[PDB]
Amino acid sequence: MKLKTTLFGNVYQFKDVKEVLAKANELRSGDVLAGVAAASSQERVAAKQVLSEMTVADIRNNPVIAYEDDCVTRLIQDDVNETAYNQIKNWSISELREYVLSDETSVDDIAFTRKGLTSEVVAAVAKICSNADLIYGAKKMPVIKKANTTIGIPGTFSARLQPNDTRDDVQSIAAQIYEGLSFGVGDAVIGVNPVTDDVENLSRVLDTIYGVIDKFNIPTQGCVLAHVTTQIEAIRRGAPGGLIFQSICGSEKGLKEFGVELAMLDEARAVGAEFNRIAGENCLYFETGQGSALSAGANFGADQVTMEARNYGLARHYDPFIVNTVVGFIGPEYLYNDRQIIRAGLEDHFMGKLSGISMGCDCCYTNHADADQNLNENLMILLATAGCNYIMGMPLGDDIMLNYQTTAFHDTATVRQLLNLRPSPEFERWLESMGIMANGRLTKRAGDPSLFF
Amino acid sequence: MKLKTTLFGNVYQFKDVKEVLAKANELRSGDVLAGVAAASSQERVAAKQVLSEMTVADIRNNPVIAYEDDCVTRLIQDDVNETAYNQIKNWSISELREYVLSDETSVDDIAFTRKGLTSEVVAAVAKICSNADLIYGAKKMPVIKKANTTIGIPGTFSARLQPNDTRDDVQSIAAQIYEGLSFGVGDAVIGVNPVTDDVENLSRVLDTIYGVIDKFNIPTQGCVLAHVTTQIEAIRRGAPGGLIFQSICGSEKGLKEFGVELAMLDEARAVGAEFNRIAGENCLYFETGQGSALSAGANFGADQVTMEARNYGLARHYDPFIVNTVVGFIGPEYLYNDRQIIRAGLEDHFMGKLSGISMGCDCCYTNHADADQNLNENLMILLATAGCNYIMGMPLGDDIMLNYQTTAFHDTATVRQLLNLRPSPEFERWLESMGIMANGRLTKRAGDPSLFF
Amino acid sequence: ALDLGSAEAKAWIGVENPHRADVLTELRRSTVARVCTGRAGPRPRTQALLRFLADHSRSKDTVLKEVPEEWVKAQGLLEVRSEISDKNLYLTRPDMGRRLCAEAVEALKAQCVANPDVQVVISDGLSTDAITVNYEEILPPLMAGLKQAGLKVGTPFFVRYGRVKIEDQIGEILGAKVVILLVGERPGLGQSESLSCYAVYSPRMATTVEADRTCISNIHQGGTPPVEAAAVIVDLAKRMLEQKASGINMTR
Amino acid sequence: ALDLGSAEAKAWIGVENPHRADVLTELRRSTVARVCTGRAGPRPRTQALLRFLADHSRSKDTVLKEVPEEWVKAQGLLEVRSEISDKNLYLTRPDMGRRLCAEAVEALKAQCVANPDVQVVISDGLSTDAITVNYEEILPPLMAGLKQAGLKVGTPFFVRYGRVKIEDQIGEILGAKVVILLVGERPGLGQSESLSCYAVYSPRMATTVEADRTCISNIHQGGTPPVEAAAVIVDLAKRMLEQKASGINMTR
Ligand code: B12
Ligand code: B12
Ligand code: NA
Repeated sequence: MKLKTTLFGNVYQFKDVKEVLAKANELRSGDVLAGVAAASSQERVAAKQVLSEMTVADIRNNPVIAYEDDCVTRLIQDDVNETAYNQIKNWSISELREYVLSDETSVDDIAFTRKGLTSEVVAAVAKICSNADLIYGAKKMPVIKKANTTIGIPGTFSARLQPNDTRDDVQSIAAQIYEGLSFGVGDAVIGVNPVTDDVENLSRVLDTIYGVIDKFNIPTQGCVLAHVTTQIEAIRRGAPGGLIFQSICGSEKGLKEFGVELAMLDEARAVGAEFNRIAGENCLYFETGQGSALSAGANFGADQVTMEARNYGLARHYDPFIVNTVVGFIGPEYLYNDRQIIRAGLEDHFMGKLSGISMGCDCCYTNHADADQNLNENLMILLATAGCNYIMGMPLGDDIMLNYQTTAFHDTATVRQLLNLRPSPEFERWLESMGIMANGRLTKRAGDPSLFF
Repeated sequence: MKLKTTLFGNVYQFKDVKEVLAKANELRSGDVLAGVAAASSQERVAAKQVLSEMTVADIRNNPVIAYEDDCVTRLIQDDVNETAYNQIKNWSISELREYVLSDETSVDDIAFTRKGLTSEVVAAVAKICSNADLIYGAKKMPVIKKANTTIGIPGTFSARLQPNDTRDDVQSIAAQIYEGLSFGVGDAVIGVNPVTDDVENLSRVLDTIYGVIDKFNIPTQGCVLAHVTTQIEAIRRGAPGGLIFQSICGSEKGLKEFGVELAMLDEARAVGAEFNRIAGENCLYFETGQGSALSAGANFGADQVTMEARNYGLARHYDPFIVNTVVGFIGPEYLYNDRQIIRAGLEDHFMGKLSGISMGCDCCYTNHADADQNLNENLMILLATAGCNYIMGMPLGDDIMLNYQTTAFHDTATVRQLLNLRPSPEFERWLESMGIMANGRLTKRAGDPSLFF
Repeated sequence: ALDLGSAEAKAWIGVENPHRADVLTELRRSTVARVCTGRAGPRPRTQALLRFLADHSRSKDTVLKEVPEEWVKAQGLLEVRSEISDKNLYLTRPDMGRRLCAEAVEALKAQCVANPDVQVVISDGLSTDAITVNYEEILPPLMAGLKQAGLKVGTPFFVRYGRVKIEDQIGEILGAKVVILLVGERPGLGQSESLSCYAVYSPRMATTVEADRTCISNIHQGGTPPVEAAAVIVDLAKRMLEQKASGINMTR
Repeated sequence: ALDLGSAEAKAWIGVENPHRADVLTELRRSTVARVCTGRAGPRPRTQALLRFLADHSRSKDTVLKEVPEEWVKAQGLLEVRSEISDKNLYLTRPDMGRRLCAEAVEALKAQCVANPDVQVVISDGLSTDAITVNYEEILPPLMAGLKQAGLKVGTPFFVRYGRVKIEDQIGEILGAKVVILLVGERPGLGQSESLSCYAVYSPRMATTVEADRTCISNIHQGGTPPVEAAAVIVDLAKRMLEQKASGINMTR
């Protein structure tokens, strides 16, 4: 391979694949913080060009943490379809980009091709895509999964109901649920992050969620987003199982930061198959986001976009119902402003869809990042056109408890009616039964949680 | 009226309607430069509050330049339907915002309500709209016009072919035309900014454009975007008339700066009806943009968003085929970065549609501004979902002559196929005849300008 | 006229033709999440957007604001620094917020008791209000809780510009068996008082991971009350020293 | 092995299965617009995107490139300065760019001739490369043809950080009957060396609008060549003085 190009008379030399991958990224504050970013715009473009000339073989055979040192690398490498790989191994990344974007490349073509990819190759393609490339490329790569709802059918748009409370107060949790359903939010999942990682508390939160589900016969899922260890215990001791959640990271060291073994995720799949109230075949739920491996000291000199791609390579192994990035969840240290948070969201979603997982996005920001609610609304709509599987819903997007701002209940209804998208067909049926939705639109008596009373 | 509110215990007092209008804007470079911007985030929200409590009569009876001194003000005030105005004059701007956004408000409801507005009231509504408010608000106010193509039908999306050259070389202009048509660009207009402002040069460029139109029987319009005086001369002395163009400004001082009288615009309409090769009833074409009034000394202490709305009040009088803002045409002095340029474009489009003109947008930036091509691609897609009537098309968006970057031919085809939008129905039929389009989609043979040879 | 910061503005119900407006009032009362504000189309109502925007202008102020060195001296605290000089650098460099500065190691060795059983560290973190509002209410009953009935208590000190991983360096230098850090988590939209406790048994800079910590979060007046949070941290420290177990390594 | 700045990359044709590939080559030869690069689906091809990105990195650098003043001193030119000090403050304050600073009035009154028929002003404007490439080829043969059969030519000088409305103040201070200003316009993507000439008859800061100026734009090797563009300004300077009419007031 060439680690070298000349641009405007000047030779641009790079040390390894890892450096080429890092410096080809669009400018973000985390890559500068990691020490891995390009020195200038010219070196950024030079890295992009060097990357685009490298083959699928070049980047498959150079993962950012080595096979023998890292269980996530082993996971990703072992999962490769080798005859799919052998077809594409001598493609340049430039050729792989144009293949993905081509109107003559079908969903069924990409279905087989993506099996010959690793996460680092997925990242490499994202690095040489413009914003419209990411959006159009993701749109022509639908990923469809089923729990009690079907998610990710083209022409549909789903939403997590996120009814969080500072005390896990069950009236406050219920009030936000009734509010969310009145806007048509919750077909992805009704999912609480709990204050206490504790079996009695988890069961109470789940009893509250499924109280509303059972009363009104809602086709959907419950989740409580504690550590996967305590979820499993709660469900084993007889709390209602819907989706089982874990935050994941793209290295073994990163998983150790989170207290996660691979065997816990095998166990969650096994517990789900025994216990969980799920009609379809997908019951797992992961969350991701750029900067988490950096924060862990677990990026090993790799940029945050390549590390985030390795999340999706990890996630794909377990065939989850839903994955989302939480795009600006941490703060300005890893993604500083609107421009960087938008770019990351489009990257993350594209890479998720290319890896073949059911990719949504928490379009979000923090109050110490240079960002406001207009950014959430820019990003949610751009991602919706990209066929993003789902966003979050909270009352005006205010988390009283996780201390950040996501998208409103309003915003899901807005996206759906702007873009002529429906909910999950099962959940849409339910919304029509309740008189909340007609022909994809909120009816007159929608947006009112008094309706359930 | 109240020119005063208290926020968090603190009294915020404003001097007049003009100050309230200025300071309620989202932060931008030009408002700071005009000296009219809010001192803090808290004062911005205070100004938004005061504005929202102000009534339609409050803002209508306070135009930013007075009736007696300014012919644009007079034109906007004289055009008011006084029965439509009397219905709404006691509405607060808050109630007008909610009325525009309401699903119970139809396109025919707004058709009458908008006739009771002035431009300053249009501006006032936009100032208290979030980014998704501007997009959803604009989308439910379609404006449809017809030349030889119909523009602005929901589910359609048009494009100006902008085949500009440094020498007005007719080979270089033609090459760019054949290129744009092969991507399905040019249903809005084929429109050249010339280098030389003289009659035989205008006639030669028009002969070049219409040479292609006549050879292939393209349903579309030609335009040469010189001063309206020289266009009229060219057409009178026998050059093919399509659309007639003028850059406009929102004050009499600003029009004087551009060297335009109102009577030239009346003459253009009269020359169009006599001469122009147009099947429909609309044949005028205006361009606008934030900062032009500031630049001229012609804003009179008003902010650029209010002054830009006054453009749309002026344009509305003349019932043009198309208007577009040229959103980041000037530079970082008036709109600094990605965030500001996106916000401007969304404001400008919403205000255009609310004023009831056939509003598109040149999604664009300059090289001395903090922006890139990913900005163009963000904005063009957001506006497309807002039902933006048209964008520009150039080869990769590189203007070799106006020294800025607009949207590519690629981008219109991307937007159409991303969002399942069609061309203008007449132009689409022609594209299907040429074997360039099937089912809204570029064929295999498309994107190839040698198809015409 | 209306102040957007007022309790009347916070209580406002915006749903325009309610099915049951008595339920609507019971639902608004039961949560501090921004429910029952209604809609214009699928968009938020104007007052709901205005009060959102007002709360954001003030939330933006709470992140960058700093407690005076005078207040820390008036608490009777040692003030000590991380490697970060100022608030601008703190936001972009978490790596330097996880390290004590050169004078910081020496001040701690000089002026802190050696080998505590429990070590209580305080940082402003990402919210000054989180420690400023809560301090006098949490710190006395915590300090009493640990020594008075119990064991050897290290001397309390304040870290300016601290991140959570800095308590691994603190526990090594002081030789501490348990390090309790009370720190300001990032400010919410309508809220900046939120304090968390990060506690780790016997930390080691190039060994301990984040899962080795126990978090108790959302300590404030609208959460777990700062008084009874002090009791639950003392009890956690008692259990920690008993089973010598870190975070996920703890039982039950 | 390919440089994206090279002539091979500029001329690259990317259309995959062309109808007529000989026509494509003549189309690419016809224009410096980026035609004939083809597509991947409806998106740009990779090389075309890469060359776009390469050219934009160079284009950003050209806007904040500045002339050496020892280049200006060794042109034989008076360097004079507007109100602006920074390149960063020039890019953000147009109002200070279109008036002179306090010593700039003083240097021009003491060192430049009073009441010329034609007065030539040079500014860097928004592109240094526009005046630095084209200077030796514009300025001598222009300042020939003004003195060479005309009348009283004023002494030429360089304004730093100028906008074009500064020539109103210059025309008033020197009493100048025609002021012509050669200035760098904003840099494009592929090219930085485009020069404009803005020209008033007898300008007045409280009177002359923008439409009173004659513009001639796109002066470089790829536009109107700077040799023969100097001839067309000398001709324009004659026509201006004869009919006493500035820009839009000029006949025909
Ligand atoms: C931002 C955040 C994160 C970020 C971390 C920020 C970063 N890497 O810089 C990410 C996204 C990585 C994260 C991940 C997780 N987090 Co978290 N996190 C938060 C949040 C919103 C802010 C905390 C904060 O501001 N810290 C203070 C700042 C000043 O310190 P800092 O040095 O900048 O950040 C450190 C801490 O935030 C710490 N941290 C973050 N989360 C958690 C969770 C646990 C259990 C521990 C011990 C430490 C920890 O990691 C950073 C050190 O590098 C809180 C919610 C809240 N309202 O506080 C939850 C919260 C603390 N996290 C929670 C959980 C459960 C998790 C996960 C275990 C999710 C899961 N179920 O798998 C993972 C794994 C954490 C780990 N072991 O590393 C729970 C903790 C419950 C408990 N009492 O045990 C909380 C309270 C939210 C909730 N669901 O209720 N989280
Ligand atoms: C930016 C720009 C504008 C801006 C204004 C400038 C600004 N505020 O920065 C806006 C958007 C207002 C604008 C408007 C128009 N412009 Co203009 N503009 C440009 C552009 C792209 C940049 C010029 C530049 O960089 N100047 C150098 C900088 C450093 O000077 P500045 O102080 O920042 O800007 C001053 C000048 O640009 C001047 N100016 C701008 N446009 C025009 C046009 C004419 C005829 C004159 C005399 C002066 C003038 O106004 C500013 C003083 O405040 C050029 C394209 C190019 N190739 O350069 C066209 C260009 C100069 N404009 C053009 C035209 C025709 C127009 C319009 C008359 C459109 C129309 N047909 O109605 C209007 C009205 C202008 C007027 N008479 O006041 C033509 C001029 C043709 C000619 N040789 O006469 C050009 C050459 C582009 C083209 N189509 O070929 N434009
Ligand atoms: Na009303």
